[PDB]
Amino acid sequence: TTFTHCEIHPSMILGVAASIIPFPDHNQSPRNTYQSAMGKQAMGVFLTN
Amino acid sequence: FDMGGYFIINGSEKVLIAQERSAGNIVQVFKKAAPSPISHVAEIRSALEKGSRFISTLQVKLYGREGSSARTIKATLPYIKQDIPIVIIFRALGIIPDGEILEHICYDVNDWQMLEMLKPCVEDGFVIQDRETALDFIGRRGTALGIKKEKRIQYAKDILQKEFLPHITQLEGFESRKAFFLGYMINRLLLCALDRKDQDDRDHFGKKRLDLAGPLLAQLFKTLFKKLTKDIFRYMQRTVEEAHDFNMKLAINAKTITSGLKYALATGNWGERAGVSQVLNRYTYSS
Amino acid sequence: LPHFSKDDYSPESKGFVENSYLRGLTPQEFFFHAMGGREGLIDTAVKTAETGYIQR
Amino acid sequence: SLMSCISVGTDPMPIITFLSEWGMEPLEDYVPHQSPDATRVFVNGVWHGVHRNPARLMETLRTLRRKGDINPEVSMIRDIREKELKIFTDAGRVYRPL
Amino acid sequence: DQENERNISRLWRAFRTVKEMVKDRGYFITQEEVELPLEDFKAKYCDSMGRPQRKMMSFQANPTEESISKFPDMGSLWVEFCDEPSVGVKTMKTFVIHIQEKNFQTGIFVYQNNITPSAMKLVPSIPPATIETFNEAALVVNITHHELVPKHIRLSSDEKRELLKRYRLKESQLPRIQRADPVALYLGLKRGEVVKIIRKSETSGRYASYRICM
Amino acid sequence: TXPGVTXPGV
Amino acid sequence: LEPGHAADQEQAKLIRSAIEHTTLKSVTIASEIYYDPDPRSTVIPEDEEIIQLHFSLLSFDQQSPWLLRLELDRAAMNDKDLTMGQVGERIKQTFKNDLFVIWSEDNDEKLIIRCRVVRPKSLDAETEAEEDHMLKKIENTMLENITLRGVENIERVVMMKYDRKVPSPTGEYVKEPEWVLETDGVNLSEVMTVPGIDPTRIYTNSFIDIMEVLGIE
Amino acid sequence: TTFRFCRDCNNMLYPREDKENNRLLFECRTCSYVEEAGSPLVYRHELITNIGETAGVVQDIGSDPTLPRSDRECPKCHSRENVFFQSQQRRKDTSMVLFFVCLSCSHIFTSDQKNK
Amino acid sequence: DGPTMREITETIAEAKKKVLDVTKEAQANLLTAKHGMTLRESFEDNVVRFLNEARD
DNA sequence: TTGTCATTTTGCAGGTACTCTTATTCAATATG
RNA sequence: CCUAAGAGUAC
DNA sequence: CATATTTTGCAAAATGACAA
Ligand SMILES: [Zn+2]
Ligand SMILES: [Zn+2]
Repeated sequence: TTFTHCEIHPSMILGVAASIIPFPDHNQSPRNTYQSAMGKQAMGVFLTN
Repeated sequence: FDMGGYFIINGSEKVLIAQERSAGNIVQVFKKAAPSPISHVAEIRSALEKGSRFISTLQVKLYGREGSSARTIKATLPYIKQDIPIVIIFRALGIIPDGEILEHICYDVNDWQMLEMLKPCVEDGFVIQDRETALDFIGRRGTALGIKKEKRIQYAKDILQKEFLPHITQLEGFESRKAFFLGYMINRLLLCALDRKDQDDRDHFGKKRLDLAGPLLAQLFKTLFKKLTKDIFRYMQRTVEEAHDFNMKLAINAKTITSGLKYALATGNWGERAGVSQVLNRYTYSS
Repeated sequence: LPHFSKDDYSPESKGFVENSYLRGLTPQEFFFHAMGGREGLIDTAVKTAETGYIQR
Repeated sequence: SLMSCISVGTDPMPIITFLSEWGMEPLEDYVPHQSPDATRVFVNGVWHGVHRNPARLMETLRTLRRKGDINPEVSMIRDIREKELKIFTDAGRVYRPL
Repeated sequence: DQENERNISRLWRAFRTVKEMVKDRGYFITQEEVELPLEDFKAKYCDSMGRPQRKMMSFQANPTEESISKFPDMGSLWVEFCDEPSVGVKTMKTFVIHIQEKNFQTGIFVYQNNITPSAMKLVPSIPPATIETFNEAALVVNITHHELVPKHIRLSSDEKRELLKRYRLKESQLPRIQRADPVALYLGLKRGEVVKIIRKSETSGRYASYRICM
Repeated sequence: TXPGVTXPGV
Repeated sequence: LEPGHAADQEQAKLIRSAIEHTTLKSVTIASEIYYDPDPRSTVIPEDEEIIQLHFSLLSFDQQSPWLLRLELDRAAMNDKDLTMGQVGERIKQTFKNDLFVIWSEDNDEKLIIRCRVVRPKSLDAETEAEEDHMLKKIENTMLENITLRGVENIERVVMMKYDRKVPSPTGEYVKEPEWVLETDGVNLSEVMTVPGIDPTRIYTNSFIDIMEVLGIE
Repeated sequence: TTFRFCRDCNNMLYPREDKENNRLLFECRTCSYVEEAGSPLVYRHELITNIGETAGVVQDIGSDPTLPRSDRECPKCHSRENVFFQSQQRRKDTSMVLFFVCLSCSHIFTSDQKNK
Repeated sequence: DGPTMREITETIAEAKKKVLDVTKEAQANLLTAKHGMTLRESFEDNVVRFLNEARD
């Protein structure tokens, strides 16, 4: 007990692509890397206009 | 939902990828391999933000391996063909006595190990006992080789004022500050050589800087506007030597800045590096 | 990590993941596992390039 | 990362004035023998002088940055073992909130 | 005297390796001389002062009947040991003239440390006499007994002709062995001569290769 | 070395 | 090892000591240079017993007043079969009579080696000033050039217990253990000639050395 | 070694042989300042350096939050709380022995056992 | 099941206790360096071996 | 009439396939 | 059409 | 007004002496 700061939330260490992964802490890390690289190739609605 | 943060060049959305680089004005000490004669090298990538924005690399190298006896420390000054011994630099800056030099280098009297490791430097520099002599020595090592003997002093003064540690100052009268900084660099080098601190990690993210759109566009515009103002000066010289009339519109060429910025943003290359500007990916929002 | 004190050589401080994938990894264990996986990926790329050259 | 930002750089003159006001010894008249346990103060990698009471200086710098008088992007590091005080205000530094 | 004991032990090992080398070359050396014990060697070739003598350690060998039948062109051989650590021009000259006047086609010089390059240039004497120099340190351990070293048998000219004829080979199409290889020095190969190599293969029990000296 | 990583040497 | 001494652990230790390279740098705790006006008495009370043994047992008027003192490590002399007499003999042999060397006994509390460069009969009015520098150079070369024991290019030797298949006299192939030495660094030519080992069975990772020592095959 | 400087021109002093008294004499190389010698030692070379392991200790070392705390006995105050850290000598062969600084007395004591 | 998870946790705790004891021995300098490696390398080797056999 | 040993310069190339998009082609002063 | 650059797929 | 030109891994090969 000599802390100077506190993390706002640990899940904020992740990036934009890795924040989509559900339960990323229950996965082997290369799988998380694969999903991070592969969700950019996912198909959806890029813009409303 | 569109977030912005990108340019539209010729109707194409271009984004500037943040370019990573090593931070400037930080002293880093690195060990060297066995075959090399220098064992440890302390270097600083000196640069000034509010000036010419030029990179001048000062290196302080410790010659001789662990088993070697002649462990002389030498500095690589810019525009000098040889590695000048450090004590010569201290005497050139204006610190003649050996005790004052060692005080500027070593901050602990009891640290006799550093003094023992540093004695070869003063032994090497004993031949020069005067500031003017050291300045003449540096000028003689000067790579220009187009200066008379009595003006070599001035040339060395210019080297030690406008080229040696620019990030500290460019004016005169701050010799003591640069001498103190050189002593600090040698102190760090000797601490690393004495196995008191590990060599600096090049991968430490706190030693890295990310150039965003701001600094990148700033340096590109600095180069481009320097080109434009040189063109303005050339036009003024041409129109005054030919005694023609002077006009502002005929002087300025906005095409220079416009085309330069548009070319740097339209193509990946950043000049006149590659892939600095990339087509914004619009396959998905997260992309 | 800045979440440990200086000179901590405990298994948790230097990358021992005592949790299974079923239980889930703590943030520090998650980061250490990420470092291990990054090493694996880099090794894979280097190995495939080097093996191609050697095979040729 | 989601909450990571990059500093845009600020002018270090106000911080240098604060340091001089609060008791930073100028480097020109610094004699190491008379001040052995002096903390060297660096601003953007430029050794500006030494301070004899680094604890109070760091405390007041933290207070000023925590009330907004110093720009929050400015990073201040106190290395006790090395007896150094580094202040960085240049652009390109990546930070996160805590 | 421990240094003297180790020196005489190394000299005895070198003598054993030299005798083995000469016997392998096809000359008549009885098995008893090869297996000579340390005490007998110390009694014969070492004085009462404990310093071994090399002048009476040098010897002469002659080809055996089988070698003469197979190689009817090679005669007596001379092996010499030098006493002084460094061999000068005068001693090498005496050795080579002694070789020449005794009609030896081969003479092995065994030196202690080194040969002066001024004596190396005069090592090639008038043919067919050949001079081979060996360092005692290199002759302490017989390399041919190492399990990695397979069996080497020099081929006669008729055997080499038959080998080239049966396999339709030219001189250059055989595998090469350098004329500086330790086994080639051990057997005294000359350029153009082919050694048959007997090896214990693991796919077949026995495998015979051939290497031509270059 | 190599190249890369001539020789050495040449 | 030799087949008759394959399992003999102390013989394996003997061979390990015999081949492993040892330098003074791995043994000397520290080195110093002192100014003793006479080579008959010392100003250090600790090592006065050494001089009052050596001088009493035993010329000295041609010895430089400068002295080089080496303090060794007890642990270094313990883990390796090295003693004060051995290192003193090595120094005396490698420096001939040019350096007068004395050493404390092994049972003494501190391992001390005292060296003085002998003075040639020719008088010099300038070599006296640089005598200290000369002694420094001698200390430098004494740290690395000379070898206490072992052959060169042998950084470190370790001993392992392997288990090979040996045909039993009754006929079967039984598991028989042996002591085997693994050496960092390759000096195949010099190691192979060391007595007590099996010269036939020596092997090396560096097949270049095998080729240039044993042969192309 | 404890090197000393000339008090006339602030320069180094080198050892020098003497004949009249056969004594070590420290001399200046530029102003001929000459004086006696405090100790016969003129050069020390630490092959195994023991000092520097406790380096970096400062009168307010307890203010560092990253330094771990401990309740080990302080054999000058008998206080529990103190800070501890391993050897500061960055050689690869140094031992993992710990050092403790009491925050009420600033006395450094080790966890070694051969020394004790 | 529950008993197996409890036994696994007990095994991990026992291995961590052994690592802590080795750390106490090393920090008291009572640990002896394996021939061919330094003190720190021997300590790291022991810790890694204990953790690996714990996981196994 | 022969070895010796000890600094200063010497060349470089990085796996196999495959898909897509974007930009750019010397600017400008000068003579016919 | 050429060239260059960037992004990406399977190893 | 339009075309023309101004990061990485070393063992040697070579050099300057040289010493009588
Ligand atoms: Zn003086
Ligand atoms: Zn206390």
